[PDB]
Amino acid sequence: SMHSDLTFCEIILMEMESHDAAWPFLEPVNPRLVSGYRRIIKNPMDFSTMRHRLSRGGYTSSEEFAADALLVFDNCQTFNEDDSEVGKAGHIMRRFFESRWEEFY
Ligand SMILES: CC(=O)c1c(C)[nH]c(-c2csc(N3CCNCC3)n2)c1C1CCCC1
Ligand SMILES: CC(=O)c1c(C)[nH]c(-c2csc(N3CCNCC3)n2)c1C1CCCC1
Repeated sequence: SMHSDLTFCEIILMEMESHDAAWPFLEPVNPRLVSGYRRIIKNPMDFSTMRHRLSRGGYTSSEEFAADALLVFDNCQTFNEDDSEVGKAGHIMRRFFESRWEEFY
């Protein structure tokens, strides 16, 4: 299970999931809603997957957690146009994450 030293990451993830721009990223990108995603995106990532990995002890370090968060946003800017709703959401959430992270780093 998660080590207590990573509780600040747990909270950051919780706060990201509650964000108004979080809706595209709560669950894995859904093939029922869009085609060709995993054709392009080699390592999908989403907040639910991160939440379970963190809670079960699958992140040894905060940097691995941060790498998966940045992966959510990097995938988003890879697949989506910047002026699409999901693309704009990704830019918002990246700013939110980096501002939360810099309180600690
Ligand atoms: C391709 C992509 O990068 C997406 C991300 C990170 N997210 C969502 C997305 C859009 S709508 C939504 N959801 C609300 C309903 N319940 C399931 C989740 N996710 C997408 C696409 C799926 C449809 C078109 C955009
Ligand atoms: C329900 C669903 O599977 C969706 C798909 C295929 N696409 C969008 C989608 C793309 S953009 C957008 N919104 C802009 C206008 N009003 C607020 C929400 N919803 C959704 C929902 C997720 C919550 C909102 C609808």
